[PDB]
Amino acid sequence: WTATSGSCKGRCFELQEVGPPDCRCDNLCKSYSSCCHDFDELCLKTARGWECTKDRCGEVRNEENACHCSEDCLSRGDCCTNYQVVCKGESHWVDDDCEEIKVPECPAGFVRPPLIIFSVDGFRASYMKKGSKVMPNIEKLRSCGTHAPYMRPVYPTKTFPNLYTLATGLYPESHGIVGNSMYDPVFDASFHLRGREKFNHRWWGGQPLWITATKQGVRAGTFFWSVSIPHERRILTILQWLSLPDNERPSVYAFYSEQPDFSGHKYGPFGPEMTNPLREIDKTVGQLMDGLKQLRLHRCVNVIFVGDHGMEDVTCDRTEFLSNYLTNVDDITLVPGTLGRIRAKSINNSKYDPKTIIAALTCKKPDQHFKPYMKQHLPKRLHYANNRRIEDIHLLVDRRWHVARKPLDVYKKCFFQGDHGFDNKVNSMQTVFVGYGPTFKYRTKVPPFENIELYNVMCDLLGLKPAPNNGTHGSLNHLLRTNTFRPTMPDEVSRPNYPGIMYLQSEFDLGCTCDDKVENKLEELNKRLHTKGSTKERHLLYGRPAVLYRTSYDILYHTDFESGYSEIFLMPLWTSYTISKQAEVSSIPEHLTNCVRPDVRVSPGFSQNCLAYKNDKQMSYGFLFPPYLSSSPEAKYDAFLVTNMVPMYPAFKRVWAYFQRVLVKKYASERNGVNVISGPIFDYNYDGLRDTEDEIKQYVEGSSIPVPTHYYSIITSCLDFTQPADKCDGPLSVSSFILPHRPDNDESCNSSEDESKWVEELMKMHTARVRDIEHLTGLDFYRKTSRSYSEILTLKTYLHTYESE
Ligand SMILES: *[C@@H]1O[C@H](CO)[C@@H](O[C@@H]2O[C@H](CO)[C@@H](O[C@@H]3O[C@H](CO[C@H]4O[C@H](CO)[C@@H](O)[C@H](O[C@H]5O[C@H](CO)[C@@H](O)[C@H](O)[C@@H]5O[C@H]5O[C@H](CO)[C@@H](O)[C@H](O)[C@@H]5O)[C@@H]4O)[C@@H](O)[C@H](O[C@H]4O[C@H](CO)[C@@H](O)[C@H](O)[C@@H]4O[C@H]4O[C@H](CO)[C@@H](O)[C@H](O)[C@@H]4O)[C@@H]3O)[C@H](O)[C@H]2NC(C)=O)[C@H](O)[C@H]1NC(C)=O
Ligand SMILES: COc1ncccc1-c1cc(Cl)c(C)cc1OCc1n[nH]c(=O)n1C
Ligand SMILES: [Ca+2]
Ligand SMILES: [Cl-]
Ligand code: NA
Ligand code: NA
Ligand SMILES: [Zn+2]
Repeated sequence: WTATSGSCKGRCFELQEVGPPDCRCDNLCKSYSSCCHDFDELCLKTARGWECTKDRCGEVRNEENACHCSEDCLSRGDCCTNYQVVCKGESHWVDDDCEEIKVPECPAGFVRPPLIIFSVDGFRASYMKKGSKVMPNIEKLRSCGTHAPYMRPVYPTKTFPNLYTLATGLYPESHGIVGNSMYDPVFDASFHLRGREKFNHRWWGGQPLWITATKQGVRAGTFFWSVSIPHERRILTILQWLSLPDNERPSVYAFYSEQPDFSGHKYGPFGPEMTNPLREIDKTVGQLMDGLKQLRLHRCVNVIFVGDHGMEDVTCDRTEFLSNYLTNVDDITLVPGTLGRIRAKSINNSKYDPKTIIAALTCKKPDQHFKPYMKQHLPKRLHYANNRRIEDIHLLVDRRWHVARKPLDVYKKCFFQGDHGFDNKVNSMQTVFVGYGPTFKYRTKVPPFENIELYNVMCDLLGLKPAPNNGTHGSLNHLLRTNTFRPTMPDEVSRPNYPGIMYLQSEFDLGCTCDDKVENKLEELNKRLHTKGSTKERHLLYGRPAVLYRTSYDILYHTDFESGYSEIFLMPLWTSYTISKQAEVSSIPEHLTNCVRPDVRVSPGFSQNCLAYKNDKQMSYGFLFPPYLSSSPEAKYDAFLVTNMVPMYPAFKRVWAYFQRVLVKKYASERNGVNVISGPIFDYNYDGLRDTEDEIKQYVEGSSIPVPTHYYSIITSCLDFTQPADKCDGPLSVSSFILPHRPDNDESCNSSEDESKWVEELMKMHTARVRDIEHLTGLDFYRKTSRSYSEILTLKTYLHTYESE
């Protein structure tokens, strides 16, 4: 109950929310049924519209009007935004030349440039070029300021997950808003876009920007606008707050538009009907910039123009139905549309079986337009698993499609022509970023980046210390003219051992054999130097990775490769090798087919053993440095060391062998040499972070050899591919992957074919950032380069997407 008969006189859009059952005059009151009786009359004035006209200039103040053209309006801070244009012969901001903003030019009393976040729903990245003729204000921001060709959203590419990621710097699995709809079984409560539970604070984790600012003594305006407040009134309210006294005035503000998303759903991303919502958004931008210019703030405020996600063509006839696959459709609940999430209709049914649901959905029709996953098997780049609100069973839906439970669900709800929510690497889901102001660079283009990075930068723009988040702070320093954050490299926690020859062959009883006793001063001194690190400058181009946790490991040098060997996990944590453009692929010789050789630098007690693999009928093994790429018949023996072996399901070895035998050489030819770092990942609790030894759920049968959940590779070369990877003077180029270590290839519907028709497709799906691998391994790469650390941070956040242009 709200005693809604107090008054909003003098309180309109008050910044603090007052205590119930007293009535509220803040923006949110509309959303909560809680506004005072006179809110509309006082706070949502509309008389005479939003623009000054020649006849209103100098008019007698009339407090009924939406905005004012009276002589006193500037000092009252409540002029219509085109006041100076219509009445004082001023130009619109969009008609002025741009001029570099080298320093903030702010009114007396401003302690820091304010930040205004102008957020637009469904603003697909290509609108910037395609709609440029109808968006002159936006185009001036973009061309004069700092812009990316696009910004990558988070998955699922829906409004609530993305805006709350913008606010917090966190992945949806960590902030808790994992979809536009949700069930939380600890709460036993549901979350819906329309409705009231969504306002309960227990949905919303992390620490959003407005809370970060408030805790650190910086005041914040409204971020969440009640839907029925018109855009013009949102703009005027921001401008009025900017005229408050210094002690009362917020330093951070947000505007939000539900367009162009609302129209895109109805008409498709490029429907002829889309031109008008883009003109209208541009007009709102012009209103803000004219308002800033009147307040003399237009060379003082930093403005961020940002989208939450794009928009794809999607119609009702592109709907797959679970009822075409499942006979038990009534025992399940599906969250439908551009992704699928499945759980049991009833937790009292112990015959509900996730395993047979998945199998019933897997490669069942020849052009099937979605793919089922246990959430832990989703591409690690999605970071979409470590939350009780994400259902164990997930469906990744093809772009342009929907999934629904039953046909009745689609027609008892064709209306829509657009939708979004798909995989965040899809081109149509990409959105926009422009930064304009004294703290941003002038006429500068930056490479695409992920929206999880913006929270750090907004904190930098406001002099705030960010709460812990998933951005990599410093990776966006190149956007900024000043206020950069000067990150330092994390310190190494464990230093390596450098073991020499310490064991005789007969001390090993690992059940391994190798046909290797096949018998010189020229090349006995030569191979001693190789074991000592003579070729390490070739194979370890960017320094050794730092180990950032406490552990016991050895560095092992070889002619063709260097590794960091873990005495705890009995395998390398990383293996580094460089393949030049000229390098040759050879085969594994016959007499060496099943060869595994004890490593006399490493004790039997810290080694894997072959018997375990023999005994384990499901588990085979592979090698981190591929024998196929050995530099000489004699160097090839190093590749069969027991210290280069890792456990691999036979199904996975099909993938790995193809990568090693074909793809590495292909990349080396195309990129002019590559450096490769490969290794295992253990993420049994699917949190995106390295497992400790006591978290491992699977071992090679009868042994202490832990089984990786994934295998990674980081492939680095020169960005200027006229220089070979091992002799690169300038910026680097990288691509990486984190391949799931699975006992079948059910994920790949064409796997019964030759690896050349499916393997590279699978690796592309599992593309990764170097940063994703760092989290999963506790390693820190690129420690010794000639590049600035900010540049290296940007390189480590790069994702190679395999989308076209
Ligand atoms: C992306 O960035 C984020 C932020 O940096 C990273 O997430 C952090 O990960 C840390 C490690 O996993 C984690 O640290 C833990 O904190 C626990 C205290 O947690 C509360 O307080 C924080 C801080 O204010 C708060 O943010 C948390 O909020 C979570 O919980 C509620 C749900 O109830 C949500 O509203 C909210 O959205 C958020 O949920 C998310 O995180 C939790 C994990 O905390 C997940 O379970 C959810 O699915 C969701 O994603 C909390 O309210 C603390 O309890 C932990 O301590 C244990 O582990 C330490 C190791 O130091 C051990 O020594 C201790 O003994 C302790 O173990 C004891 O408890 C165990 C579990 O009950 C028990 O098994 C043992 O036997 C012991 O008795 C731990 O330090 C931190 O909370 C999150 N922060 C956030 C915001 O998510 C994330 O890792 C990054 N991702 C990537 C890929 O890099
Ligand atoms: C789902 O976003 C939110 N949820 C809860 C708190 C705040 C935000 C939020 C956060 C940011 Cl960073 C921005 C830039 C806009 C936001 O909300 C805008 C909004 N107003 N009205 C409406 O419907 N939306 C989505
Ligand atoms: Ca883990
Ligand atoms: Cl959703
Ligand atoms: Na075996
Ligand atoms: Na298959
Ligand atoms: Zn939408």
